[PDB]
Amino acid sequence: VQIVYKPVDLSKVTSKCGSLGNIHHKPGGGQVEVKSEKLDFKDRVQSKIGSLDNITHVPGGGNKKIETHKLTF
Amino acid sequence: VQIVYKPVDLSKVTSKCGSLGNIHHKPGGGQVEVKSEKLDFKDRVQSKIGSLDNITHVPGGGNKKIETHKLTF
Amino acid sequence: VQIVYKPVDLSKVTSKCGSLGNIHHKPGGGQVEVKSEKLDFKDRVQSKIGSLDNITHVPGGGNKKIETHKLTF
Amino acid sequence: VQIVYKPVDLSKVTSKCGSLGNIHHKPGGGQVEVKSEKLDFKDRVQSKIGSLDNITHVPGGGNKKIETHKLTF
Amino acid sequence: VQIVYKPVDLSKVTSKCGSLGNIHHKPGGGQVEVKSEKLDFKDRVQSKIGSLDNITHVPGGGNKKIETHKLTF
Amino acid sequence: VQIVYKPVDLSKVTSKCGSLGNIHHKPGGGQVEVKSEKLDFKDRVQSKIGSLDNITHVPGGGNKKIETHKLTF
Amino acid sequence: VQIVYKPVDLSKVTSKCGSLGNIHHKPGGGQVEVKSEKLDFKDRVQSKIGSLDNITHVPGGGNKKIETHKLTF
Amino acid sequence: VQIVYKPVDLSKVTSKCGSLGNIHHKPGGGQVEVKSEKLDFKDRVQSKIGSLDNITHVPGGGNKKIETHKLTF
Amino acid sequence: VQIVYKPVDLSKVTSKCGSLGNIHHKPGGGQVEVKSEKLDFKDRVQSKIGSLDNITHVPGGGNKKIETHKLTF
Amino acid sequence: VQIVYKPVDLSKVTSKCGSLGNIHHKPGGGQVEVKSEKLDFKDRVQSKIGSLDNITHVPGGGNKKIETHKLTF
Repeated sequence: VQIVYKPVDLSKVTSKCGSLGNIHHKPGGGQVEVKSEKLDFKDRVQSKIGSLDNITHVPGGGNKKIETHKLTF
Repeated sequence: VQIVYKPVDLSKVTSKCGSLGNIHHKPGGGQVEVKSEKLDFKDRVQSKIGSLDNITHVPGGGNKKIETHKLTF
Repeated sequence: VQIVYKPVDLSKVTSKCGSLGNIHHKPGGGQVEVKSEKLDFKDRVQSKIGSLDNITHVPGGGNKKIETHKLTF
Repeated sequence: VQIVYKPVDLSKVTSKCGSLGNIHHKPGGGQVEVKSEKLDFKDRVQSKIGSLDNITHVPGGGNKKIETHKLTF
Repeated sequence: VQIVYKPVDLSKVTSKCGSLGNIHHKPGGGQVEVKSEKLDFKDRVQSKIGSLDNITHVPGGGNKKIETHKLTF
Repeated sequence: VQIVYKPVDLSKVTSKCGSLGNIHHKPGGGQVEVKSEKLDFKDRVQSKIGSLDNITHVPGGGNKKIETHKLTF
Repeated sequence: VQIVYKPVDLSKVTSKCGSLGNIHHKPGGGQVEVKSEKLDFKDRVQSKIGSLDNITHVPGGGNKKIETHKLTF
Repeated sequence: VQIVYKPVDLSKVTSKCGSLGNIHHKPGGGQVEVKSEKLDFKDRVQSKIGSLDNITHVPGGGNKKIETHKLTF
Repeated sequence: VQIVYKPVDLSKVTSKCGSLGNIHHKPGGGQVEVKSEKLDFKDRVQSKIGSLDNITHVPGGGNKKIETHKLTF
Repeated sequence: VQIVYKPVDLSKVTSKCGSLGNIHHKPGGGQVEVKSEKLDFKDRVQSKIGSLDNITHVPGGGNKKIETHKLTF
């Protein structure tokens, strides 16, 4: 049994931008309420209860490259 | 048995942009309410209960490349 | 048994844009309410209960490339 | 048994745009209500209950390319 | 059994940006309240209860590259 | 006397090709026989005498652009 | 006398190729025989006498751009 | 007399190639025989007499750009 | 007399290649026989007599840029 | 007389290559026989007589840039 794994990657993910500009994030404040009582969490539990998130994300390029290789035998 | 795996990738994902411009995110605030009582979560549970999300995402290119390779035997 | 896997990819996903311009996201605030009582979640459960999402997404190109390879034997 | 897999891809997915222009997303706020009681979810359940989504998505090209390869034996 | 794993990667993820510009994050303050009583958490539990997050994230390029290799036998 | 020589060239010479295939150059061998006595070559003489050439030229595009610009007085 | 020589060149000579394949150059061998007595070469004489050439030239693009710019008085 | 020589060159000569493959240069051997008596070479004489060449040239792009700029009085 | 020689060059000569493969240079051996009596070479004579060359040239890009700039009075 | 010689060069000669592979240079051996009596070489004579060369040249890019700048009176 001979297995040869030799992929070749010369790719690119790119961007160019002159300027981004004026970005205004100004939401009115809101109200979030949760009236639960019992929260018993177990065994791989990911939980967000009752939240207010104000997020401004402005990268000067937010390019992503995800690459996965796998050889099993 | 001879297996040769040699894919070749010279591709590109790209963008160019002169400017983005003036971006205004100004939603009226809202109200979110949850009146649940028992939240027993277990064994691979992903949960978001009761939330208000104000998100501005303005990348100067948000290009993505996802590549997966897999050889089993 | 001889298996040769050698695909070739010289492709591109691209965009060009002069400017994006003035983008106004200004929804009236709304109201979201959930009156449930028991939420027992288990074994690979993905759940969003009671939410208000205000999202502005304005990438200067949001091009995507997804590529999957698989050889089994 | 000889198997040769060598597809060739020199394709492109592209766009050009002078400007996008003025985009106004201004829906009146609405009301969403759910009066359920028992939500027992299990074993690969994807669920969205009671939501209000205000989404503005304006990419400067949102071109996509999806490519899948598969060789079984 | 001979296994040769020699992938080659000469790729790049990059961005260029003239300036980002004036970014204004000025949300109205909101209110978040949780009225739960029992939070017994165990065995791999990730939890955020009752929060207000004001985040401004403005990298001068926030490009990411994630690469995974795996050979099993 | 005002001349102003300003030609503008924004041209392209291009090609795309999936595959160049199988090229087999297998001519039978031949014979070249040349008899002479006196070779008197003077003043910018260029010559090839008695020769045998087997040439395989297989470029992945052999595009050419040739230009001459001449201005005199 | 004002001349102003300012040609502008923004041209491209390009190619793309997936694969250059299988090139087989296998000519039979031949014979070259040259008989002479006197070779009198003077003043910029260039010559090739009695020769055998087997040439394989297989570039991954052999694109050329040649230009001449000449101004005289 | 004002000349002003200012040509502008923003050109590109480029290529992309996935793979250059399998190149087999296997000519049969040959014979070159040259007979002469007197070789009298004078004043810028360039010559090649009696030769056998086997050349394999396989560049990963053999792109060339050649230019000449000449101004005289 | 004012000359002003200011050519501007922002050009590129480039290439990309995944793999240069398998190059086999295996010519049969040959024979070169040269007979002469008198070789009288004078004044800038360049010569090659009686030779056999086997050359394999396989660069990972053999791109060239050649330029000449000449100004005279 | 004012000359002002100021050419500007911002050019690039470049290459990228994943792999240069397997290069096999295995020519059969040959023979070179040269007979002469008198070699009279004078005044800038350059010569190669009776030679056999086996050359393998495999650079990871063999890019060249050559330029000449000459100004005279």
